[PDB]
Amino acid sequence: AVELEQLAAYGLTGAYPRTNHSVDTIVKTVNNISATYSTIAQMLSTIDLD
Amino acid sequence: MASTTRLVNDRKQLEQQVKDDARILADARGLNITTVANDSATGGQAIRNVG
Repeated sequence: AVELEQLAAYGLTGAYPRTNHSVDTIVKTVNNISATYSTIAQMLSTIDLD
Repeated sequence: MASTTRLVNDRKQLEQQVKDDARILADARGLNITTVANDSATGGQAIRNVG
C-alpha cells in the first residue's frame, strides 16, 4: 500500500532501486533460511512425528 | 648497377656467418638445474554444503 503523492513523486523523478551488495551474500542468506527450516523439520521428524 | 650495389646483402651474409662461427667454437658448459618445488596451489571459495 502506497499513497498517491509518494508514487507520483517516485515516477516524476524517474527513480530506480540501487544496491552495492554482491550476489553471493543474498544466496548465502537464502541458504541460511533453508537450513534453519530443514533443521526444525529434522527435529520434528525425529522427536514429535507420530 | 655495379659491385657497389651489393654491400648491404654482403653485410647480411657476413653477419650471419659471424654469428654462426662464433657459436660453433664456443664451449658447451651445462648449468645445474635448481629451484624445483611444488608451488602452484589454486585458491577459490569452497562449496560449504547447507543442510
